[PDB]
Amino acid sequence: GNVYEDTHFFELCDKYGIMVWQDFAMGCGNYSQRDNFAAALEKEAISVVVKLRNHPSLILWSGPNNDRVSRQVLSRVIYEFDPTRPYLPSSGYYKDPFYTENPSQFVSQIGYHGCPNRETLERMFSPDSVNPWQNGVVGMWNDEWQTKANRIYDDKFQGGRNDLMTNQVRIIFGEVPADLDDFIFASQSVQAEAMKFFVELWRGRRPYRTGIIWWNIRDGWPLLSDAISDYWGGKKQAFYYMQNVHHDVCCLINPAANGYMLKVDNNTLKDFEGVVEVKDVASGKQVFKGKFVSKANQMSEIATLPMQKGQGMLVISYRIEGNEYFNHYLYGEPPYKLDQYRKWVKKCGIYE
Amino acid sequence: VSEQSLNGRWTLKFFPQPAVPVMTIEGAEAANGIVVDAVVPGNVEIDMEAAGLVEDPMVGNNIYKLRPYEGYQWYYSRTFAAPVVTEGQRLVLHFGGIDTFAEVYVNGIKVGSADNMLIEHDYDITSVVKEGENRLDVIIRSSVMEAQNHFLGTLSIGNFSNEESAPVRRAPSTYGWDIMPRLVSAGLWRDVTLRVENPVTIVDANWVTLSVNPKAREASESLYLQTRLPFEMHDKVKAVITISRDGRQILRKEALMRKFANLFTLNLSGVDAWWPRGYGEPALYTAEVSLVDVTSGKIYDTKTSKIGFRTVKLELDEVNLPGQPGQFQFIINGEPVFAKGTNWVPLDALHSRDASHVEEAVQLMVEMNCNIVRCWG
Repeated sequence: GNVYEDTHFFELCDKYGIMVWQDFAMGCGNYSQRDNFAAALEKEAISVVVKLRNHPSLILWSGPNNDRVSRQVLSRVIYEFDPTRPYLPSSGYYKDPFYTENPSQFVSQIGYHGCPNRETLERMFSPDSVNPWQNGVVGMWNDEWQTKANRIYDDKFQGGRNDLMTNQVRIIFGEVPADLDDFIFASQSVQAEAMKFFVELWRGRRPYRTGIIWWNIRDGWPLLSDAISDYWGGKKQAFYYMQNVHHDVCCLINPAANGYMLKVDNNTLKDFEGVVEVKDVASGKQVFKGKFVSKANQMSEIATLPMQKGQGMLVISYRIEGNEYFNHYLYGEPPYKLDQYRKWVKKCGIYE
Repeated sequence: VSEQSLNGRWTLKFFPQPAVPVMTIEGAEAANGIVVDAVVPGNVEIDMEAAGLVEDPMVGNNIYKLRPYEGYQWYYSRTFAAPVVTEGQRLVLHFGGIDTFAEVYVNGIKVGSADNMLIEHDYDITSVVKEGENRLDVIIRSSVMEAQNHFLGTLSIGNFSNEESAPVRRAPSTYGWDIMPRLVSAGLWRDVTLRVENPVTIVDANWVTLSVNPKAREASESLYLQTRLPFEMHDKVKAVITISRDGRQILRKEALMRKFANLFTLNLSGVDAWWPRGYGEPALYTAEVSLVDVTSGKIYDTKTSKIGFRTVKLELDEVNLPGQPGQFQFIINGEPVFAKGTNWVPLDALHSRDASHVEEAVQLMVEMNCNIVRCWG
């Protein structure tokens, strides 16, 4: 749905070792099968392929099985002008079996909504519209928050995409906080735990799972979206959660049949040794502590942790080569108590 | 009606191609070049050696001394008397071979633009020809420089065939191979003639052997005939088909032309099948078709060619490497023939001399007793 980024974007991806999966500018829906559209698209594909085919970061081109666009026009361009890269004609509880039973090895995670940082709300909303509740009614959004939910045409209605925010907060924390700052932290915490769970769930299911690309790191406009950082650079709570589960060597906990499985995932070509410690936040009881060997380019099971009582949150402290890395795991079933969850994150000392 | 030949002595003016190639007569005459006598059909290198301007490229390293001329232009020019054309008749200017990218002018009017040295080129000059002396001008540009009008795909670069050969329709071996030298050359390397066609004329006579029975000396032959036929001539012209061999007429069939395109099937008796060497005789029959006026008896056109009653089928292997190269056998007239023969490479780097070597070269295969020959791409 986006334009083709210019040369400098690929230069930074080349410099910082970030592989690029490039879609052709095609949106949701089927397109024309006639000569005029094919010729206009062939001219575009040939131009963009010759311009970008020299960047090492670029690794793939991407475009019912009779679509001339994806199965002919775009494929012929790649066949003649870039035979070195593959071409792929591809055209509310986060622990629901809808997510946890995805059969795809390479997943495009849908992402979870999250209210931006308060500074962004006061910058893109009118002073009277900073508070989301119209006339103070908990359940209703004003006309401005509905606009920042992407209402393409000014059709006055109530509900829709904006309900995705309060629904997620209600599933995890029971009720929707009336206070604005209590709502921002709650909605950001839901997005933070949900997105962290997806990355940990796919890293922990290797070698069958081969990749995960989530929606998304940054917004292109001051909006209420499922991105983890806004247009003005405001990193949401999810950004920091994802950062700790994106490490080259990450110790994480996955749900198991009769408890939890402590594991370590290696996204490098080198082996590593370390020591991991698992403790409960509130009680401080050490659940597990021992040495692990993280073999290269694979995930390794460390130990099966016994099931804990009720709700709570665990602390995963692991040291590799004299560097202390940290992670956590929220155990129990929702709804959780927002003040109690805030106490767990505070006592843990990983985030703020 | 007639075929006047334009072969013979022409005027050849050559000069280095400028940044903007010369496409017009004015620019060709304005360019500073050398004018020498030329022979058609011919190659420009032959005309310059006749003028004492280039050494014999067949001797020593003289072949490399033709390198600068790959970026030259070649201006053929001659006059010709116009044949007599009556109402409805068409005057066609026929080129057997233009090498390669040329603009053809007749009396200062562009009648065509050529860009393929391997096929014939025919232009209708009926409306541009004048009574008396006419002028014919052909301005050829550099074939090598023509390649830079294209952007090659990745797979077109680095192959054994020259990159200059990829985007143009020329013989790839002319750019250099391991068996044939690099000699791009240029010129009118085949016949140039003037053809007069009646309003009633044969467009194509396609002979097809449907079936053959060599034992019973029978064959079913089809004639796919396409003609140009004015509607005033519908039902007034007849097609006269004639099959003969060694002067003896085998069949004479007549049919009224009620359409411009018809299919004629002939069930023949006492006819021998065409066989490759060793497997029998290469029996050929003269197949002639003429469009004749039913009333006046005027013969409007006649197409004659020697055909052979033969069927070919390629039986592909389905067990020992099915689909891999070489896993097939030719089935001629129902029999599995064993093919033994040679590959056909260019007869001459200057291809206008090809026709002068065909007789000797084919006779080599006859002495060798080749029943097959593959004409190399």
